[PDB]
Amino acid sequence: SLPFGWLIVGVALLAVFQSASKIITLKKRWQLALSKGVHFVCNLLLLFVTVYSHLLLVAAGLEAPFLYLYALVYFLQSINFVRIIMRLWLCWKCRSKNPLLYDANYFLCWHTNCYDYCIPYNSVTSSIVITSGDHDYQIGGYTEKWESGVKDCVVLHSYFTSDYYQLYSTQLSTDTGVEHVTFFIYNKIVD
Amino acid sequence: SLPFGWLIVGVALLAVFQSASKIITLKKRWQLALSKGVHFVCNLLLLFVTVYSHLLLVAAGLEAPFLYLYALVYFLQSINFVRIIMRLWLCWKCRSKNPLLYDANYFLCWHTNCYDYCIPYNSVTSSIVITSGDHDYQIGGYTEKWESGVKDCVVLHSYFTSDYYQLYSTQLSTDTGVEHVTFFIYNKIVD
Repeated sequence: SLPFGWLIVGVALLAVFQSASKIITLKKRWQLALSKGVHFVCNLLLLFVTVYSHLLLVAAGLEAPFLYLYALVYFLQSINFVRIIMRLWLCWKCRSKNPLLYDANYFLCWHTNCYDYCIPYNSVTSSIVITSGDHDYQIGGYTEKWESGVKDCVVLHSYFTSDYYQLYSTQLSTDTGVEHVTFFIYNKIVD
Repeated sequence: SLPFGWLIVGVALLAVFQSASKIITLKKRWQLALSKGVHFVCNLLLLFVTVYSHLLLVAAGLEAPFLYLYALVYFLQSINFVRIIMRLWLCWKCRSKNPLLYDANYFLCWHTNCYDYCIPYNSVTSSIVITSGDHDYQIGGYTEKWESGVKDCVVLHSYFTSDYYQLYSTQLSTDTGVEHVTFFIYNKIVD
């Protein structure tokens, strides 16, 4: 027999973790990971509060009005698992742990001798602007620590599509008037 | 008496909505709102699957090992409600519905005669680059439809802090080599 109290404690823990995750500021990197991890744990609890509940109906024998609902839940959870697998594949592609932490649709990526820069980015654009110097590379507020120079070619990675951007112009302090800040402009390649 | 089946159906609905929300692409505006709305509904269900469960313990009389946990849940939910109120206050401040849709920490905002542009932004930076022309204004991949010119002063809004950025240089196609694309550079004001 399956006691009902396990379902109650599981849903209580799920509520705790969901509420904790919903109020975490996503500003520093360690904040990004921890919150993400919490979601992962919460996801597991969700499975619990689903699967155990389903087992309860197995004890009840009233699965007829809920078999379709539980099948839909499992299908959506499988889709989420496939999404996580795609995220890991993207991480392997760009060789960085940033795509796990951020939820951006696209990632501007480029590899160097010592480091591989990965930066979140929302949507594909004709031009991309990279800002260097406060030194660090910032795009749309997302920041990566400076370790080397930038290559002439950068790649926008997604789940399925990849785009190439080539450096066209570089703006210095004198041409812009902003001290200790340099701008790099990349344009998409059509071929 | 409170039947247990309501808790089961509530947790099933909560699982359905959580799983549906976790697999929605955040690319188009209507996708952003709907997903957000789903979360809202899911949040309500969470309260249900908490509050009803608490009431069950009221029938049980075993609130002693869970009163602190439920108090923590309610405290976190109150914090989330205050966060939603702050989001609405930010919406009223910038006069746009974008901050409801996006989860960005900061928002670049500026008002015109006919429209008030609001664009998500991750963190405060010394310089901000605005890209115009494919016409639209894009920052970090986030896009707003063109309706008028840009003002010399823009404001980065947050929950509590506001920053000012002034236009310093404007880069045209000739100076950059990128056709039909214009760049605007804004620098922070210290005073």
